[PDB]
Amino acid sequence: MEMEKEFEQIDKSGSWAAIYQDIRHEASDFPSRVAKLPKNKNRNRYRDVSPFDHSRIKLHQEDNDYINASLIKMEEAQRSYILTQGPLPNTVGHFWEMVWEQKSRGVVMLNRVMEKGSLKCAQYWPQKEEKEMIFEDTNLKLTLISEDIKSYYTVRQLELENLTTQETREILHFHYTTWPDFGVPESPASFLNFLFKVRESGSLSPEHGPVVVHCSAGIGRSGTFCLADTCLLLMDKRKDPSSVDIKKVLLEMRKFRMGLIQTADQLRFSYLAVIEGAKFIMGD
Ligand SMILES: CC(C)C(=O)N1CCC(Cc2ccccc2)CC1
Repeated sequence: MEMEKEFEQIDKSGSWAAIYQDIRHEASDFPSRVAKLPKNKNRNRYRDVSPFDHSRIKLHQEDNDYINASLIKMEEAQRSYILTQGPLPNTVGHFWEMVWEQKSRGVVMLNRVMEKGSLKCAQYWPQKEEKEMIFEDTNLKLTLISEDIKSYYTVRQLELENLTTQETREILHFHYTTWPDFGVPESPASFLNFLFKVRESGSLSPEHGPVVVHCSAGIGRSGTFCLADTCLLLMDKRKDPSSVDIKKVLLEMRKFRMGLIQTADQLRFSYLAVIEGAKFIMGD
């Protein structure tokens, strides 16, 4: 059923909470035993948000391979994403180890470091060119190369150096800075513009490792970003765009990480973004 008509029928009937609860009830349940080991308690931001064992990203080291991060692999769309929590004071070195080992080109950040007067993630990148960061636990160096500040987002060029081999790579940091402290944006126009900028960079393309996407827990805003991207790509690839079922795509992505899309308002915003996005992917 054309999703724009499904949209107006849920709005007129006011049934967003009922649709959202049906997704919660049908969602996959897989074990997360590595996440719950006592040695990993200070590697998790939230006790109720864990990566499944089958899809978790492993760090390349014998001591402790654990990070709160999942590989979302979308077979028909031919896109992969890593979804992760905002880094903690003791996991900033793990975070950059993962970017290095997975060959990622881009990091997508959808939160501010402080929101609602509390810290939502560590200051994990350098703010000044001449003040680089060294992560001694994982043997990496990170330098700010340039910064472009726009009204709705900031793009940064970073240099990551593996101090063991003296190899360097360029990482692009895409920082969406205007998601409101409460609720969802009124219009999806700036979020879609932002997604279009990440795509244009090459960060989502198969010649690179998967993009790393985070917010505070790495399930809500992060879920909205990957769901909108995958839905718009499937509308481009298929003979009948109207066959793309956003609820079925979200349940497929929930096989790989729990809890993606945290509220009925986030679900409605995802529909809104895909609908308005479709009006240009179909030729405009
Ligand atoms: C100049 C033009 C090409 C442009 O900037 N956009 C972005 C916003 C909109 C929807 C959209 C579609 C796919 C991925 C992200 C956003 C239409 C295309």
